[PDB]
This record gives sequence, C-alpha cells and structure tokens, in this order.
Amino acid sequence: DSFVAHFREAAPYIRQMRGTTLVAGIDGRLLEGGTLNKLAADIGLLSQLGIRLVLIHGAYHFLDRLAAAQGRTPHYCRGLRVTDETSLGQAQQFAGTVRSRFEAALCGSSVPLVSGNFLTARPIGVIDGTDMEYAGVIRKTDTAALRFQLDAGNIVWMPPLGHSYGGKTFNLDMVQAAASVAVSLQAEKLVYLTLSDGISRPDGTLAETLSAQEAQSLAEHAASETRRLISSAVAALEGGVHRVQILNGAADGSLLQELFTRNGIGTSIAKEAFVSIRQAHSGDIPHIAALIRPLEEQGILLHRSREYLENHISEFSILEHDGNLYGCAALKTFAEADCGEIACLAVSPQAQDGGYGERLLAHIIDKARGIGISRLFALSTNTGEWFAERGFQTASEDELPETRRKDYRSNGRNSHILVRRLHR
Amino acid sequence: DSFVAHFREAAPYIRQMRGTTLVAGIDGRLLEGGTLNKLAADIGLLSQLGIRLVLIHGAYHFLDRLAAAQGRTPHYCRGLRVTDETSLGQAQQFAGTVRSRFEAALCGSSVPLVSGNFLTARPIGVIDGTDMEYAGVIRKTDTAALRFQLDAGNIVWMPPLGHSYGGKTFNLDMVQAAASVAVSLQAEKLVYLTLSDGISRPDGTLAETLSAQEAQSLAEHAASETRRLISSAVAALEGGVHRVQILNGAADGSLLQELFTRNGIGTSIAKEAFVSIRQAHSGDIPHIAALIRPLEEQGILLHRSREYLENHISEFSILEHDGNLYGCAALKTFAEADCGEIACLAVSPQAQDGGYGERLLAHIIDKARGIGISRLFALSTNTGEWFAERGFQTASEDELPETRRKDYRSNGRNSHILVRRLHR
Amino acid sequence: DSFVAHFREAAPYIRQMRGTTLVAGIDGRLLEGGTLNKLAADIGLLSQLGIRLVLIHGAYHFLDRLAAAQGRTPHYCRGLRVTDETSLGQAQQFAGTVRSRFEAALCGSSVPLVSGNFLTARPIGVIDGTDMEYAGVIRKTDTAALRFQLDAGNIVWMPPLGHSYGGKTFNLDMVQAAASVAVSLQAEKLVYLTLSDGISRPDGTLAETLSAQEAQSLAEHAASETRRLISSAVAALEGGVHRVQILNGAADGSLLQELFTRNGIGTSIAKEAFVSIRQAHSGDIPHIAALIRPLEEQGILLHRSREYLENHISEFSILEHDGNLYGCAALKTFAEADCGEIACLAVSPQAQDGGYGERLLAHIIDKARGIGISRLFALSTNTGEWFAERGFQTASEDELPETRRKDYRSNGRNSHILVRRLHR
Amino acid sequence: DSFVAHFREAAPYIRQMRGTTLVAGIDGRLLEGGTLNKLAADIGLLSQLGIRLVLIHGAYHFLDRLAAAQGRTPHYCRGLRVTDETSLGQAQQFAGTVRSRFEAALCGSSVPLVSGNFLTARPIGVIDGTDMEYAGVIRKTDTAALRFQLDAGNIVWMPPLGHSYGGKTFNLDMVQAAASVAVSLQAEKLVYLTLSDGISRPDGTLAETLSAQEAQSLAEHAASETRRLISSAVAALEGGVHRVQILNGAADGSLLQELFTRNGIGTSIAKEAFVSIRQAHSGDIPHIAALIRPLEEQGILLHRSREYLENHISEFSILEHDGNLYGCAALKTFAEADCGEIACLAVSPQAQDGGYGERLLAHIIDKARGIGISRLFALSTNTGEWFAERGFQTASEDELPETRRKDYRSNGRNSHILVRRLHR
Ligand SMILES: CC(C)(COP(=O)(O)OP(=O)(O)OC[C@H]1O[C@@H](n2cnc3c(N)ncnc32)[C@H](O)[C@@H]1OP(=O)(O)O)[C@@H](O)C(=O)NCCC(=O)NCCSCC(=O)N[C@@H](CCC(=O)O)C(=O)O
Ligand SMILES: CC(C)(COP(=O)(O)OP(=O)(O)OC[C@H]1O[C@@H](n2cnc3c(N)ncnc32)[C@H](O)[C@@H]1OP(=O)(O)O)[C@@H](O)C(=O)NCCC(=O)NCCSCC(=O)N[C@@H](CCC(=O)O)C(=O)O
Ligand SMILES: CC(C)(COP(=O)(O)OP(=O)(O)OC[C@H]1O[C@@H](n2cnc3c(N)ncnc32)[C@H](O)[C@@H]1OP(=O)(O)O)[C@@H](O)C(=O)NCCC(=O)NCCSCC(=O)N[C@@H](CCC(=O)O)C(=O)O
Ligand SMILES: CC(C)(COP(=O)(O)OP(=O)(O)OC[C@H]1O[C@@H](n2cnc3c(N)ncnc32)[C@H](O)[C@@H]1OP(=O)(O)O)[C@@H](O)C(=O)NCCC(=O)NCCSCC(=O)N[C@@H](CCC(=O)O)C(=O)O
Repeated sequence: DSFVAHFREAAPYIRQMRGTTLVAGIDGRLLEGGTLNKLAADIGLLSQLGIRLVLIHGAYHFLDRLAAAQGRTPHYCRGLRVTDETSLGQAQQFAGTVRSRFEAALCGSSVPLVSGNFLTARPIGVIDGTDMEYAGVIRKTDTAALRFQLDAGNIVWMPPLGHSYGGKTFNLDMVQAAASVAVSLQAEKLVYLTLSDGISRPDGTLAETLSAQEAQSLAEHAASETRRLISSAVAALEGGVHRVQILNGAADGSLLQELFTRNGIGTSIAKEAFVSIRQAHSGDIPHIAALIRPLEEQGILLHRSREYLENHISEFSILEHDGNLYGCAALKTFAEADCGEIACLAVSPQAQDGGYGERLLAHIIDKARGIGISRLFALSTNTGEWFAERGFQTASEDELPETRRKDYRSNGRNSHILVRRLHR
Repeated sequence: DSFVAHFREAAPYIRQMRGTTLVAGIDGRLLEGGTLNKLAADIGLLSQLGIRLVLIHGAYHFLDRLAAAQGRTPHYCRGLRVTDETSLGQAQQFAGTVRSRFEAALCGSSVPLVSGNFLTARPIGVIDGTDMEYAGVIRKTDTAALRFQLDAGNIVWMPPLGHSYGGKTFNLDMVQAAASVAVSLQAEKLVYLTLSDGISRPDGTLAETLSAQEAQSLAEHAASETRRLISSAVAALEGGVHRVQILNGAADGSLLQELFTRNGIGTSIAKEAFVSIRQAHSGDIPHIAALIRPLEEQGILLHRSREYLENHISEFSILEHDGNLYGCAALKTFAEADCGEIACLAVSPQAQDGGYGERLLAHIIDKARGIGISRLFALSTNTGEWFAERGFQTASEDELPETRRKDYRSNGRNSHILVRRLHR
Repeated sequence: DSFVAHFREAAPYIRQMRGTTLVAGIDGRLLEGGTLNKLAADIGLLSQLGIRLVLIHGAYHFLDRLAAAQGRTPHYCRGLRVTDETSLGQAQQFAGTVRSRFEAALCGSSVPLVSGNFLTARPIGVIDGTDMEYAGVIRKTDTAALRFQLDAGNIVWMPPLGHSYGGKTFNLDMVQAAASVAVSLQAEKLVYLTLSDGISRPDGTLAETLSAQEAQSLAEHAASETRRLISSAVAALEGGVHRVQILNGAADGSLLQELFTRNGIGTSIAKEAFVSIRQAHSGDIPHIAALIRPLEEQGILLHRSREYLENHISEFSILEHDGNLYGCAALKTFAEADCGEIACLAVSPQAQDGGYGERLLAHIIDKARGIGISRLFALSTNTGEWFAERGFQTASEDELPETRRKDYRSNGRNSHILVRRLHR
Repeated sequence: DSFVAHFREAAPYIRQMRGTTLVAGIDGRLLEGGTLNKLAADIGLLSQLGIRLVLIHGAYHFLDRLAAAQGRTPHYCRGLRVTDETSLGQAQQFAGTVRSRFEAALCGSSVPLVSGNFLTARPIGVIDGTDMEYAGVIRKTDTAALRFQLDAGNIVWMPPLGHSYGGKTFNLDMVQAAASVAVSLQAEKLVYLTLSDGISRPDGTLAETLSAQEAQSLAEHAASETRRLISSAVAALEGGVHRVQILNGAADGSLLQELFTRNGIGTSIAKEAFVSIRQAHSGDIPHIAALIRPLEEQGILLHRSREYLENHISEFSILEHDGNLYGCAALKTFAEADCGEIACLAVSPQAQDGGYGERLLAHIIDKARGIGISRLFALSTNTGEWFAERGFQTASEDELPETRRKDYRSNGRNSHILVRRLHR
C-alpha cells in the first residue's frame, strides 16, 4: 500500500501506545551483528513515539558459549543457571560490551539512554541440593527512580545484574527479571524478544492470541524453554501487566509490526479476569427482579412480571460475584431461525463501568451463536449508542421478526433498532 | 581530638561544599581491591553531604597491562594512547566490570547512581604521522541531561567512552575528559584521584597550594605523567572551574581530608585572574583625583590636594584595566618603623564587588611587608567592618603612631581604628 | 581518633538522618550566653546535613525569674503555668529577643531561617478551680505551611506562642507544643534540649535507652519536671514519632554526639508496638500447620507431621493478632548444651515485611538465652541472607551438633548453615 | 453610592494591583490600639486581592519614648538615630511584641504570614564625629528567599533589624529600609504609612500627585521629617519602583481608598524619565526627512517636500536621545482660533513602543494649549485607534476647519477624523 495508507493504519496504535510503559526482555543473541543495529533503530523510533521504554537483556547464551568453548560445562536447576564467581565476572564484562554497542547503535540511528543501580538482589540459594551461587532474584526494584527517568523521557537500560546489601553482585534471569520489573512499574505491556516466531499450538501453528489459561494449557506439552516464558508471562499478567508478547527479535521489523498493525506477527497473551456467568434458575428471580424493577420503573426496560420470569427463566443469564447478582441478560428466539434478541440487559449501577455489560453481551452472543443465530437485534430507548459502539447497525422496524415488529407497534415506544451479524 | 571537635572543624567546609558540583577523575587502579570499597564509602558520604558528584574513570593502566601480558605493546603519541579495535573491545569490558564493582561497593556501604550516553566523541585522528584509531575526544557533552540528574540528587558515573554519529565507540583519555566535562558543568571543583600524593616542587616537597602560573612553571622540569595533569588542570581553570585538586586515591581518607579540613593533604591549584597593579606616576593623578573626589566630597576620604598627590605619588598604587583606572590605595609610613597605614583605599562603584578592594589591600600588604612593616593601621568612618572581616582588630587612638594620633585629634572625625599584624 | 575515622563513623548516621524531620524543644535558658552560639553552630550544621529542622523554645524559666525578682509569684497547676496578660506581654518580648539573638548567632556561624503564624491556640481554661488565663494549647497546626518551608530547606523557628480566632495570643508550654507539632509533622525524631544529662534510672545511672513502657514506669518515682517530659515523649511516640530524645543542651556538642555516634550521650525513648508472642499449645496446631504446609510444599521447610507437632509443641512459639496466627518459630535443643537452632521460622505472606520475622527471631533468642544457649544455628535453602543480615556467620556442616550434622547428610538438601553467638 | 457601584469602581484598580508587589513602610505608632486592628483588616484583604505584600515597621518613636521617660536622651545625626546596645535590646523586644500583636490582629480578621533572616546589616559607622553604634544599613537583601515566599502567597513581615557576619544585630531606619527592599524586589509600589495626610505644597494644600522633581523641590523648605521621606521616595523611584505613596495610617480606610479609588486621599510620587523634546530648527530637517520618508513612502504620511519643511519648521517638535532623532510631530493652526491639528506624528520603529508616541502627543497638546487651542484634530488612514485610546472622538469631515475639509476632499484618502478637547 501507500505510505499514507500505512501511517493511517498505525495511527490508532500509536494513540494507544503513547505514554504507556513497555518493558522489553531481550535475548542477548540479538545484541550482536546487523540485528542489533535494527533493534536500536526501532527502539529509537518507539522512544520518538512517546512510549516509555525499559530494556533488560539476557546473558545465559553468551555465558554458556564462553563456558563450553573454554572447557567448562554450565548446569541448570529448575530452569535457573548456576553462575560461579567467574561466570559472574564475565557476565559483568558482557553487560559493559552490550550496553556500549547498543549505545553506539543508537547514535548511528539524540535519543537519551540511562542506566542505574535500580535492582537489589538476593541469592537464589540452593535448589534441589545444588548451590546456585551467584544466581540471584530481584529483591527490591527502585520503582521511584525508574518512573522518575521514564517521566523525563529517557530510555532505561538494565543489565541482568542486581546487587546485595552485602556488596555482592548477582546474575539475574532476564526472563523472570523482565516480568518482575514490569509488574513493579505496572507496565501496560511486557514484550519478550526471542529467536522464535512465538508460541506454537500443538498443531505446529503459531498461536496468534492466547489467554493466560490457554497459554498455561500449552505449557504441559511444551519445551522447557517456552515453559519458563509462559510462566513468567502468566506471572506478569496476574501481577498487573495488561499484555505480554513474544516475538522473534531476528525477524526484521517484527517489533514495529507487532505494535502498530492490526494483525501483528508473533503471539500475545492476556488475562481476562474471571466473572461467573451462568443460566438463571428459579432462585435468581427475586435478585433479577430487584435489579430490573428500578429500570422498568424508569421505562428503560419493558415490564416483566414475576410470572413471565418464572416461565422464561432459561432465556436468562446472570452475572454474579460472591453469590451476589450484578447483571443479567436474555436471549429471545423467533419463528425466524436466523434471528435472536438481546433483551433485558442490565448491570447494577454500583458494578457498572467495570466491563460487566460487555461480558453479558458477549456471553449471549456465544449462546446465540451456538443455536445457529446469525442476526442479533437490540431495541432500546436510551442506550442505542452502546450497541453502535459494539458492532451494531441501526435497523428499521420492517426488518424485525414479525412478532417483534408487532410488539414494536403496540409498545408505542419507538425504541431504536440495532442489528449485529454473528459469524461461523 | 574529640568527635565533636572534628565535626565542628569540617562544618564550614560542608557549608561551602554543599550544592556545589564536584567532578572526579579516577585512576582505574583505584577501582580494584580494598581501596575501591573505601572510595565508595567516602563518595557515598559526599552524596549525603549534598555535593553533586560526577565520576569518570581511567582505563589506560588496565589496557596497558592486558597488552604487555597478552603479547602486544601499547604506544603513546603526544601523551595520548593508540587504542585499536581490540583495545576498545576490552575497554568496554573493563568499564562494565568497574561500574558494577563500584555499584556493589556502594550498596555494601541507598545512594542513587546513574549513567547515560552523555558523551559524544570524534576520533583524535592522526598524531605526528601515527593513526590513533579509536582514541577519541569529547565532541559534545550532554550538559542538560547531566544537570537534570545532578538536580535529582543522583551520582553520575561515566566510563572513558563516548560515541560518534557514525555508530562507533571511542576510548577517551580520562584526564582530558574529566576536565572537559567539568568545564561544561562549570563545576566549582575538579579532583583528580591519582596514585601520588600530589605535585612536588623542585625541592622534592609536596606543593600544598599552587597558582595556575606556579603550576605551569613546574611542568617544564616535570615527568610527562604530571605534565599532562597540569595542562588539564590549567585548562580546566581557564575554562571556568574554581579549583582543581590532585590527591592520592590510595591514601585512606585523603578525599575526606582534602575536602573537610583546613590543611588538607595533597595539592590544589587555582587561577587568580590577572589585574594590573602598579606604582602610581605623575599621569594617574587626574584619574586618581577623579576617583577620590566624590568620596572626599562625601567625607569618607580625607581631602587630598592635587599638590599633596604630586609629592606623595610614590606612596600610591593604582589598579587598572585597559588603561582605565578602577582603584587606588596608599601606604603611609612613620617614625615608628613597624607601622604602616592603608590610606585612600577606593574602588569605583562600577567595578566594585569584583574583588578589586581585596587586591589593593593585599598589594599594599606586600609593599608594607617588603619594608619591614608588621603593624598596619586603617582608619575610616563608614567602612571599618570590611577590615574586621579581613584580619583587623579594632584599636585605640593611644595606639596609633604619634603623628597619626595627633591628626586624629585635630580631624574631629573619630574614625574607627583597626590594626592587622603582618608576618615573616 | 583521626578526623577520617570520625567522619566515617558518623557517615551511617548522616545517611539515616538525611531528609528526615527533627523537631527540637529548647529550654530557653540555653538561648543566653556562650551556649547559644554553639547551639546555633551545630544547628547550622544539621541544616547543612540536610535534616529538616523545626525549632520551638520555652519561656517558663525566664518569666518565672522576671516574676519573683519584680515582686510577683508564679503559680502552676497540673504542671501548666498561669500566665496573666502581663506574663503574656513579656513572653512576646522574650520571644523577639531570643529569635533575634539566635538569628545573629547563626550568621556569626547563609543558613535560611523562617517563622510564621503556624500555630493557632485556644485557652487551657480552668484547672482544678484555677483560671489559667493566657495559658493556651495548640488547637490547629498549619502543617502544610510547615512542610512547604521544610521542603524549601528552611529552618523553622517557633516561639511558645499561638493565636486564637478572637485576636488573642496565648502562652504555650514548650514541652507539649514540641510534641504536638512533631506529631503533626509525623517527624521521625523529637529532641528535647534540657539542662540535664537525660533521664536517670532509680539507681542514679543515666538510662541510655528506654522503651515507652520502661520510661512510663520511671515516671511514678520521678521529679514532676521529668514526669511531664516523659508523658510528652510517650505521647509523641504513640502519635507517630519514631524516636524522642532527651539531652543536656549545656553539654557542649551533645547534640552532634547524640545524632552521629553509635553510643551517644543522653537518653532515647522509642515505642515498640505490641505483638503477642507465646508458647504454642495443642490448639494452634491446625493454624501452624496451615501456615507451614505451603512452605514445606515448596521445599523451604522440612516436613513436620501433625504427630511431630503434637509432641514437640513446647518448642514452638506463635505470633498472633486478634486470635489470628501470623507467624511461628521453633527452638531446637541438643546433647551439646551450648547449641540451639531456630527452626520452622515462618510468617504469612500477608503479614510479611512488617517486622514479624525479626520479632520471632528475637523472641526465641531470649528463650535460647534463658537456657544457657550461646551458639544458635539456622539452616535454610533460600533464606540464608536474612540471617547474614541479622548477626549470623556462615558455618560448615562439621560444626553442627552431631545429630544435626547427621540429618544434614541424609536430608540431601545442602541447606546453608549460619551461626550466631548469644551473650551474657 | 451602592455597593455594586463601589465594587465596579475598584475593579480596574484590583486588576492592576493584582500580582504586583507592594512594600509597606509602617510607622510603629500605628501598631498599637484600635488602629492596628484595622490595618490588619485591610492588609488581610490586600492579600486576598492577590497583591504580594512586604511589611517593614519602624521603631524610632517607641525607643525615643522609652528613652526620655526612663531618663535618657536620644540623639540623631544626619537624620539617623544613635542606638546603643540597650536601645538595640529593647528594639528587639518591641519587634517581638508588634509582630505578635499584628499576627493576632490578623487572625481576629487564615492569611499566611512569614518572617525570616532576609536582611544582613553593616553598621552605619561614624557620622560627623559621632559613633552611631548599632545603627545599621542593609548590606544584603535575600531577594530570592523573599520572592520565593511572595510566590507562595505569603505575607512577608520584617522588623527594622538586620544582622552582620559577625553575629551582631543592628537597628535599621524603617524609611530607608523600606526603600532598599523595594528596590531589590523591583516592587511596583512603595507605600509609606505615616501619621500625616501626605506631603503638603507650600500653600498648605495636600499635593495629590507629584513628580520626583516637583517633590525634590518641596524638600528644601520642608520639615526634616518629610525631607528624609522624599529622599527615600526619590531614591526608590530612581532605583526602579514605579510609584511611591505617602498616607496617613491613622486615617481609617485610607489604604483601601488610596489603592482602589480614582482620586485616592494622600500623595503619590512617580518619576517620568527624561526625554528631550524641543522645537525643530534648520538642522533636524535631514533627520526628520529620514524618519518620515519611509512613512510617506507607505502612504501613511502626506508627502512633505524639503521646501515645505524649511518654511514650516517652527510647527515641528523633535524628540531626541544623545543627539539622535527618534520622533517628531507637528502642530498645525487655522483661521479657526480654537482648532489645532497633530500632524506628521512619527516614531522610529526601533524606539517605538517605549512611550515616545505619548510624549510627543502630550508635548504638542501643551503647545496647543498654550495658544488658546481647545479642539485638536488628527487624521490618519491606519492609526485612528491609537487616538481613540488616548482621548479622541471620531469626527465627520464637515467638522474640520474649512481649509482642512478642502484638502480632505482633494486628498482622496478618506483618512479617519478624530478630535480631542483641551481644557483650562
Ligand atoms: C448499558 C449497560 C448495560 C452497560 O453496563 P456496563 O457499564 O457494565 O458495561 P460496560 O462497562 O462494558 O460499558 C461502559 C461504557 O458504556 C457507556 N454507556 C453506559 N450507558 C450508555 C448509554 N446509555 N449510551 C452510550 N454509552 C453508554 C459508558 O459510558 C461506559 O463508557 P466508557 O466505555 O467507559 O467510555 C448499563 O449501563 C445498564 O444496565 N444500563 C441500564 C439498563 C439499560 O439501559 N438496558 C437497555 C439495554 S437494550 C435491550 C433491552 O434491554 N430493551 C428493553 C426494552 C427496550 C424496548 O424494546 O423498547 C428490554 O429488553 O426490556
Ligand atoms: C570598601 C571598598 C574599598 C571595597 O571595594 P571592593 O568592592 O572592590 O572590594 P571587595 O569586592 O573585595 O569587597 C566586597 C564586599 O565588601 C563589602 N563592603 C563594601 N563596603 C562595605 C562597608 N562600608 N562595610 C562593610 N562591608 C562592605 C561588600 O558588601 C561586599 O560584600 P560581599 O563580600 O560581596 O558579601 C569600596 O567599597 C570603596 O571604595 N568604598 C568607598 C571608599 C571607602 O570607603 N574608603 C575607606 C577605606 S578606610 C582607609 C581610608 O581610606 N581612610 C580615609 C580617611 C578616614 C579617616 O582617617 O577618618 C583616607 O585615607 O582618606
Ligand atoms: C524470611 C521471613 C521469615 C521473614 O519474615 P518477615 O518479613 O515477617 O520479617 P522481616 O520483616 O523482619 O524482614 C523483611 C526483610 O527481609 C527480607 N527477606 C525476606 N525474605 C528474604 C530472603 N529469602 N533472603 C533475604 N532477605 C529476605 C525482605 O526483603 C525484607 O527486606 P527489607 O528489610 O524490608 O529491605 C519470611 O519471608 C518467611 O516466612 N519466608 C518463608 C519461610 C522461610 O523461608 N523459612 C526459612 C527459615 S530458616 C530455618 C528453617 O526454618 N529451616 C527449615 C529447613 C531448612 C533446612 O534445614 O534445610 C526448617 O526448619 O524446616
Ligand atoms: C503610532 C506611533 C506614533 C506610536 O509611537 P510609539 O510606539 O512611540 O507610542 P506608544 O509607545 O505610546 O504607543 C504604543 C502602543 O500603541 C499601539 N499602536 C501602535 N500603532 C498602532 C496603530 N496603528 N493602531 C492602534 N494602536 C497602535 C501599540 O500597539 C502599542 O500598544 P501597547 O499600548 O503597548 O499595548 C508609531 O507607531 C508611528 O510612528 N507609526 C507610524 C506613523 C503613523 O502612523 N502616523 C500617523 C499619525 S496620525 C496624524 C498624521 O500624521 N497624518 C498624516 C496624514 C494622514 C491624513 O491626513 O490622511 C500626516 O500628518 O502626514
């Protein structure tokens, strides 16, 4: 397409990404060669697009090569690496080489880059009988110092190294560190830059999007490498991060493509908090009634007698929290086998605005999809826009199922009519 | 002495040092061993005393050992080192090791420490036929980014490395870099931390204090090592820095002793700008007259006829700038061979407050010292405090030379009498 | 010792004191003579060390002398003074004299000093039948205006005077005022500057440190003078202040010695909040189990069957809040009569970080000290550092009691071994 | 009038006064009695109207009464008072009493009030043979600390007391101090609050407005009391202050009446900088030409041949600076003896905007007033608004002098016509 078509395509993603915080976990293989130069170009750019960036890099792969080649053999317990005083020594050397290459890569294509003593570490200790030695975990993250720099527009660079109150230095696992830091910053996005195109489903495909549950179900049959990833991503998500993404840092431009296109190569994981939605039974009726009466009192909902409710209960779904009822919604069917109706959609004013609306709308869309329903209607006097903004086209009365066009004319309400098409 | 006697001793030096900027050039030998731990302790402390700190470290000595040992031979032109792509490589490694050791040393005895891409470098190029290669000089110092961090209370750490617009990295001479950076920050103090107790005079003594002239006169007969130091110190001073100091980083506590004691081990260099002070001759008389008439008009100065001036001209010193007369002062002598008087001390209101007063007072103190004068008097109606604050004790009339006690009683002025003792 | 030994000694105390707020209650006797000049020197210094200072002074002793001498007799009810319109009058005069002397004392050895209308007062009213008249208490403290000035680095000076909405002025008791103000600022330190070396124990010794309980037990048999002190200190502590201290303002340098030495002359009082720690009995077992199972599930704790627990319950201490169990810890004994072991140390993740750990560690240290135990061991896989940072030296297996060295080899865990020596 | 008529009257004065700085020199007699309460009410109000307030008070009158009554006799040299250690002592007492009364007066009718060590003083020394002793002058004003508090909205209170580097305290003359401080703050207004209705002209009237010249001409025949006032006011004005005012603090509401009414009781002094305006002669013609040609080139001015200029030179006034010509303007006369015209009004673009326009307009208004001219016309194509905003009503051609109505129709320009009536 044209340049102008591409920029207008990314525009909405720039608007979202702007002022948000993005923490990037970089495999250290990427920080060597023609790949490092392009990584800095796109990162440079992100800075320019006003995204607050935190960058941590890995070292395991360097170390592990320095080892084998120089005689010794690296050893890993429960995923984590044993790092001896000498591994630690060269981990510090590597960090100074990578920070410096990157810095140069960034001036070769202004942008301001900062590092500090932001991380304090304790030793992992002993795992399954094995002393890990200089393997550490982040004990304290200087979250104020971080935000202070990000506020200033500076790119934050972090080696896989934190220090202890005792004057020792520890080697940190990039993947767990990226996740920790991100959760401290309550960052909106954690991005792991790997050498893989993402996380594959069992059928060898690339899982474009995943839930933290779907992801967790993939880990059982998965390489231990991507097992630890998933666990850190799932940990991040639970800890606050809005979205974590896995990309191939070796795929030229992938970072730009992931962030500013609709489709975006690579895989993204998010956690949709659990809300309990279930078929209504005889007992919710007093609750549902309690919820909808005020509404039908205001003339927003059509009146629904307890009796009606008693013999129409199966059309109803209720959304609950701790046995409390906070929402409901009904799917109506018709002679026309394609049509459905979302009816009696209500969330209590106190639990409003938390996304419950959406969740009941979705829920009955799956119900309606299960029974071969393609067109789904919604009539309302004072809430049509909500539907407009969620996949609905205003409709005409002559386009309703016959029975509903007839209630429509008797009503005397003139509610607005909106339809949405449900797909295969 | 007691703890309380020591703290009260340092108190005035803390008051001066506070909020001022101090740039420290560290020999990299200091960043290894039990010496690094104590360096960080005292630096940690300085941070706590509210001194803005910038820290750059050297690498030549590491490199040069890595070289010889590993076969190769280092080479230096006009003081500067030839650093090849491989020297550069390990200079980056060293920097990552030293920054990290220091960081740990600082947590083992909270304090916030920051580094950035503050320096942009160009290659030195070719010197006397020799390609220097990866030897660079600071082309641009990010002075805003620096001040921004110092304002935040952060300690700034800088490796001897800056980058180019071309994506290359260059090795910087710590000593020249420290001086450049300091001059950009217009820092009040540059401190070089060496392995020597300072700069020795020809007589093998340690030159406690020096002027940028005295220092420059020492460089001719001096080791090339301390030659480059002096030139960087003298360059700093000319460029703005108020004071540069040379200490032995290996002398435990020297840094604290230099900054917060009266005497302070090690050597300090400062530049006193040039002001021309000379004996008056026949021609200054209209100028001097012009200067002092307003004053004697106000009754601050005793009246001095042109005639008086004509046959007393040799008592007079004048302070001038571009042939312009901005001050004057007279030394009076007496039957009493010990006594002098500072008389007719005046600086034009326009050039007042720049220290001219001081300079004429000093000047005639050297005159008065040259002719065996120990007690120096000063009488005035409205300016006695100035003298109080500069080494003067209020005196009684019965303590003046006889002739002056007699003018004193006739006068009818009752001017205040202050004396100051001049020494061997 | 050397200057350098003294500065490095105070360094940790400067680091703590920095940015913290210190409110000083000054007996007004100190504000007269050679003692006032040194008080300002050390206060000047504190300002320079970045401590936020609030200074309130007393007046009772002046007033009371002005009285008797000028005929009249002062009278005090429940500790507080009756101040009549004329006492009030001269209390305002004194305040203007003391503020001004201090100000001068501070310029004679830059530092910025501010006073305002920060205090609004109501009358105390009538006490035990007696009209107190112009005796007031602080009704409102302008806490925002205060912080605003302290933020600016200014020293805050406050007379023992506050005003009313009615346009009257009241005399405030310095001691209660200092405590009130401090509690408003939630200051980390309240310091009373008296004419006494502190608070004496019954045996005529100077109580170096006290708890707000120990202190309160001293007040019964104590001079009414120090009774009111204690009550204000205890009130401050309960109200938020971290530490209150009593010094002799007439003891030259005491203020510097109190704040920046380990030992520090004078007496300090602090409140350790109450946490209930008691021997475990049969009933805690399900709770303790609940607490430690997750841990032994993670392999952090060795497994402890309910049965074990049932016949080892007396080794156990539990830490509780409102009948809730939040921690536990066991002392193990051995054939070796000198040895103990802290075992099964656990605090629930929810009440973690509040210092509960410390409190159980301490607690069993007192238990272990009670039964002649000098060496106390602690083995763990993932928490050795905690012990390092609390008085523990890493140990070797060959140094455990025999039985424990044997479990150690069977275990197959290789936990880290740390010891700490308990004293007489 | 009505409340609404009064508020709308003051509105323009509130708009001017807002955000401006006002320094008030208060006679200390005002700070006692029912007069102090009302002074604080109106000052309180000023604070509320967003005027930055600095308040210094006097003490001479208190002292001088304390003296005589208690035996001793006060003595003054060149206006300034001899203040001995004991005068100084009670000057500090008075200051503490007045600050405190005022503070209370201000709470009896929220508003934030601050004092500090803002003033550093040196002794005046000896005057005409007399030791002044504790008479001081402000040597340094902490101008940053002041602005910092004013920025915060705080009312600044200053006693007539400043300190020395030597730890001494000096008595300051309120009147000279107010003027100094004001000039440091470059305050827009200095206000002296006296016990007099202002400064009287020789004819015993109250001089409503004065120039710093008119004022200075009144001082020769004036009481020494008001002599020193005038000199301080004139000194303030020269030093930057836009306006200084003298009021009677004992006249209830005078302060409000002075600041927020058109007329305002009491007397105000301002300095109109000197600009040289004189009749043109033969020599300015090339200059005037140079000035107006560009303009008549643009068609803003009617063309005026050198010849015209040569025989019309007496109609011309020129405004000059250092022999440079920066403006000109011509007064035209007519058969109609009442009419004038401002013609050929021009200021060079470089010296534009400095008020030169105004000054030439005024100047020829005085010329035109001198020769019996009441109506003054001004025609222009592109600058009519300037005249509208300076006392001019748009006019019709039929209202011009006949000759000018005739040039008007030939012109073919249709310039705008504005008139202004000049009075007796
Ligand atoms: C609209 C409801 C369901 C959204 O709940 P909830 O807040 O949990 O969902 P949500 O968090 O996903 O959406 C929140 C956002 O929607 C927006 N929103 C809320 N009410 C809106 C409205 N009336 N118009 C536009 N936007 C609205 C909010 O501004 C909020 O904005 P944001 O995205 O944060 O910028 C909730 O406000 C509610 O229960 N309102 C009262 C009930 C109601 O209006 N029901 C009508 C549904 S249409 C179908 C229906 O029930 N019809 C009737 C009869 C009508 C007839 O036939 O004439 C019947 O069946 O009996
Ligand atoms: C005092 C003079 C010399 C200082 O010049 P200059 O400003 O260049 O020196 P400086 O920069 O080193 O000092 C500046 C500082 O001194 C301070 N200062 C200036 N005048 C001061 C004063 N009168 N009192 C206290 N401090 C003063 C300034 O505040 C400034 O303060 P800072 O340190 O920045 O905080 C200058 O202000 C001046 O020329 N004043 C007028 C002349 C004058 O007062 N001469 C008296 C000298 S005593 C000897 C003398 O000439 N006596 C008479 C007769 C007297 C008799 O016998 O009765 C005679 O021989 O004829
Ligand atoms: C470590 C515990 C006790 C501290 O509780 P609590 O937080 O209330 O105490 P606290 O507030 O005084 O200390 C908090 C500070 O300690 C630090 N901290 C917490 N865990 C740490 C760790 N693993 N390493 C270093 N520092 C740690 C925190 O960072 C915090 O830092 P801060 O001072 O605020 O900068 C708590 O985290 C906990 O219960 N962790 C899980 C239990 C555990 O690790 N127990 C091991 C104790 S060693 C003895 C033991 O029970 N051994 C086993 C078997 C072992 C074997 O023989 O192989 C047995 O007897 O069965
Ligand atoms: C308008 C002149 C005189 C003001 O000089 P100056 O800047 O020194 O005075 P000022 O500082 O007191 O006033 C400055 C303020 O006036 C405002 N101002 C300047 N030009 C303005 C304009 N054309 N309209 C409205 N306001 C204007 C400025 O905005 C400034 O605003 P501020 O108060 O700071 O917010 C100056 O801009 C100038 O020389 N302009 C070019 C000459 C010009 O326009 N002369 C016309 C005067 S009317 C009389 C005249 O000379 N007529 C012709 C023929 C016309 C005919 O008969 O058709 C003749 O006799 O040959």
